[PDB]
Amino acid sequence: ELLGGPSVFLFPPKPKDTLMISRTPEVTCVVVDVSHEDPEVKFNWYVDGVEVHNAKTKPREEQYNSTYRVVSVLTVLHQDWLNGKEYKCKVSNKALPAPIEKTISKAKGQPREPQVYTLPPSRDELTKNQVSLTCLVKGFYPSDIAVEWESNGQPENNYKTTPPVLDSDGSFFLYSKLTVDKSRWQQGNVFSCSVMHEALHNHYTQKSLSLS
Amino acid sequence: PELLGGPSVFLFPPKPKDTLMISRTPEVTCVVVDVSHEDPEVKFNWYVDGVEVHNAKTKPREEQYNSTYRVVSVLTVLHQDWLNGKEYKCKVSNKALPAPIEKTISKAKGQPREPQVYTLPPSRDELTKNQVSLTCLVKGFYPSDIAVEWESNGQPENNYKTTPPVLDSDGSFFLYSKLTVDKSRWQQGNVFSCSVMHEALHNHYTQKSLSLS
Amino acid sequence: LPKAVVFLEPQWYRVLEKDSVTLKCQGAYSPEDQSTQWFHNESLISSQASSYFIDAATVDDSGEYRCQTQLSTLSDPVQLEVHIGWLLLQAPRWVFKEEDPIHLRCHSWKNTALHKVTYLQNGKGRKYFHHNSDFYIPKATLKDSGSYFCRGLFGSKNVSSETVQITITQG
Ligand SMILES: *[C@@H]1O[C@H](CO[C@@H]2O[C@@H](C)[C@@H](O)[C@@H](O)[C@@H]2O)[C@@H](O[C@@H]2O[C@H](CO)[C@@H](O[C@@H]3O[C@H](CO[C@H]4O[C@H](CO)[C@@H](O)[C@H](O)[C@@H]4O[C@@H]4O[C@H](CO)[C@@H](O)[C@H](O)[C@H]4NC(C)=O)[C@@H](O)[C@H](O[C@H]4O[C@H](CO)[C@@H](O)[C@H](O)[C@@H]4O[C@@H]4O[C@H](CO)[C@@H](O)[C@H](O)[C@H]4NC(C)=O)[C@@H]3O)[C@H](O)[C@H]2NC(C)=O)[C@H](O)[C@H]1NC(C)=O
Ligand SMILES: *[C@@H]1O[C@H](CO[C@@H]2O[C@@H](C)[C@@H](O)[C@@H](O)[C@@H]2O)[C@@H](O[C@@H]2O[C@H](CO)[C@@H](O[C@@H]3O[C@H](CO[C@H]4O[C@H](CO)[C@@H](O)[C@H](O)[C@@H]4O[C@@H]4O[C@H](CO)[C@@H](O)[C@H](O)[C@H]4NC(C)=O)[C@@H](O)[C@H](O[C@H]4O[C@H](CO)[C@@H](O)[C@H](O)[C@@H]4O[C@@H]4O[C@H](CO)[C@@H](O)[C@H](O)[C@H]4NC(C)=O)[C@@H]3O)[C@H](O)[C@H]2NC(C)=O)[C@H](O)[C@H]1NC(C)=O
Ligand SMILES: *[C@@H]1O[C@H](CO)[C@@H](O)[C@H](O)[C@H]1NC(C)=O
Ligand SMILES: *[C@@H]1O[C@H](CO)[C@@H](O)[C@H](O)[C@H]1NC(C)=O
Repeated sequence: ELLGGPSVFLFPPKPKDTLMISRTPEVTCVVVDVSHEDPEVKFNWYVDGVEVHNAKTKPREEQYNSTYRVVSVLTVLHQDWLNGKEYKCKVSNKALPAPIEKTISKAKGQPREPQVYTLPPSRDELTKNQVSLTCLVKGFYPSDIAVEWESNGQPENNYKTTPPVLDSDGSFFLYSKLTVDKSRWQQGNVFSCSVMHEALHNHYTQKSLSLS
Repeated sequence: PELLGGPSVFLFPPKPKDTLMISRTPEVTCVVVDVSHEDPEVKFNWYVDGVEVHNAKTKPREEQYNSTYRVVSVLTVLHQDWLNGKEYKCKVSNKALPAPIEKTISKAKGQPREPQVYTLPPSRDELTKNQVSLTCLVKGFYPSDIAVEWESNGQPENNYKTTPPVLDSDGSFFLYSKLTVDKSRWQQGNVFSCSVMHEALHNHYTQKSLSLS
Repeated sequence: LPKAVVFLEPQWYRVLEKDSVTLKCQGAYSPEDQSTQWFHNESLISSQASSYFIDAATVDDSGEYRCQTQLSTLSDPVQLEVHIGWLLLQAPRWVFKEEDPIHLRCHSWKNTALHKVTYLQNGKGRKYFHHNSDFYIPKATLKDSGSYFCRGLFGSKNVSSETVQITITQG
């Protein structure tokens, strides 16, 4: 266990940032419960035992509850993260006996490509004035995934996705439900389910769905 | 295990199925963790909407791996009591606490909403695989207590998984359930059935079938 | 004849259950006898010793204490407030004027080690300590009045004290 002193939280990069080369994934180290008395806080970033630099470390901000909060951000290499390099933050301070260290890394395990299926609304649903378009994403690993819906360029917004669910074979699956007006579905609009995942060719696949 | 702050208490609702069927017994359960071995007496007081009740049953203390204890008290409830919104209160007394710990639980409040349930056949492109996915969409329900099972020709189809309830944009919930079957069984002409249990369904139960058509 | 006086060791009239407390008198005794008479809600104790000891304070030990010796009159009562809880703001003085010092203490049940301790005025964090320490304003000011409380960690449990009011006078 532990006593008082500052606390540290290590946050991974967002999954979408690790898949798109145009984006920049970041690892983030937050230090809280930093007293006004000794307010010097030092960060040391290790990528598999490798002291790194070029970590944009931000000036301290005074919190409401009277403490100080200090965050350091380390831009990360897509391939390095995706290959399973472990990242590590060490923080040192006068109020600390020993410096604190945390480590994160991509979930271990053999990646597995997801299958994407579009399911049209059921017959009995076609009666209400809103209908439900389903997107089944199954058989993928790890659980880090992004799912979106699209129509004629503009992204669709009245959609909800379930969290990943552990399937029986050790893989995950999820569902995405897009609610549209019945007219739009009957008029013949084409809606699309885009999925981003590291086990996908080009980290991206798109499945379309329209009134047959 | 220094256990400076003494025990912790957690209150757990009955399982949805237990409160939807008269032949099942629903139960509220109060679990006390981090009970020191030195001062281990734990007294349970149970209140039903602010009235003391003594028909509860206390399990014997169990030793955990972290060398703490675990005491459990289970109170069987009446179906109508839980469904009608009665509040349930656990009071825990311990020597390592300055005052007893109090936790209350009850069914979520708000007008129940009946679920619409829809059976969705396998996607065309999934039919090239050796296993297929029957989907069951249960939307527009409140509160989130719900049960879903799958069944074919009487016997219960088990190879399935159900997602946790998810909050919709209108304040209701929806979930999905997926049943994996071998393509042959689907291609024969067998019928499969999503069964749903919810308080706002007529007779607490609805059944929707799905087959090659 | 002089009026005896009760004194509190230590000097906190607000204590928590299981806290130890010691009352002693300030009155001279006769040559014939050095006996003391202690009262407690005009109930009369039993021991005649010069100091009254409360090993494990219970809530039933709150109330008015007074004492009397052979060559003194009945003491004025002193109040003891035994509270229940995890934390209790204690002070050496509760009455404050402009430029007085404000000494506040966050006392914990059975002196249990307290960590990440925060002293709050008017619902906002005002001073933070990694380890349980006293709060001390050098010289008060009219803006230092408000409701005060203290919170922190009692070994993973996050606990709070009851709030007290604190007004600054004169000026
Ligand atoms: C003084 O105030 C500050 C800040 O106050 C802030 O503002 C005021 C106005 C109030 O609203 C405050 O409530 C508010 O937060 C206090 O600082 C907080 O300190 C606590 C710890 O005491 C931290 O709690 C942790 O939070 C993380 C999740 O943190 C994300 O989510 C929060 C909302 O959920 C959000 O507020 C945070 O900003 C943060 O958001 C993320 O930020 C990153 C980078 O910025 C970003 O990339 C993300 O996208 C973003 N996510 C969002 C926005 O959703 C939580 O995971 C922690 O729980 C772990 O640790 C617990 C032990 O403390 C343990 O009990 C849990 O079970 C859990 O356990 C860990 O789990 C991981 C993963 O499963 C596992 O690897 C570990 O092994 C395991 N065990 C560990 C780690 O021991 C924890 O809840 C707050 O984040 C922090 N807030 C801020 C803003 O810094 C400060 O405490 C106050 N001081 C005093 C004395 O009161
Ligand atoms: C010593 O060991 C014991 C036992 O440890 C066990 O054995 C070892 C070997 C390890 O494997 C351990 O992992 C293992 O647990 C420790 O006891 C544990 O203590 C923790 C707290 O530190 C408790 O966590 C709570 O868990 C509940 C949910 O717990 C259910 O689900 C668990 C799995 O998810 C399951 O393991 C539990 O048994 C329990 O299972 C349920 O059991 C009931 C009755 O048996 C049954 O009817 C249910 O069907 C069953 N459900 C299942 C199986 O799914 C969790 O809800 C708690 O979270 C709330 O409180 C947290 C505060 O700690 C807070 O951080 C959370 O955000 C959350 O807050 C709540 O949020 C909701 C909304 O989401 C809100 O409505 C509430 O108001 C809000 N606040 C509340 C509730 O206060 C919490 O995480 C473990 O349950 C407990 N384990 C067991 C087995 O009892 C002990 O900690 C160890 N001691 C030390 C010093 O380390
Ligand atoms: C003394 O009086 C207080 C206040 O009325 C009460 O709380 C306490 O129980 C009393 N104690 C005795 C011994 O009478
Ligand atoms: C304890 O919880 C309070 C709210 O209950 C929260 O504001 C705070 O950050 C925690 N306090 C400490 C001192 O850890």
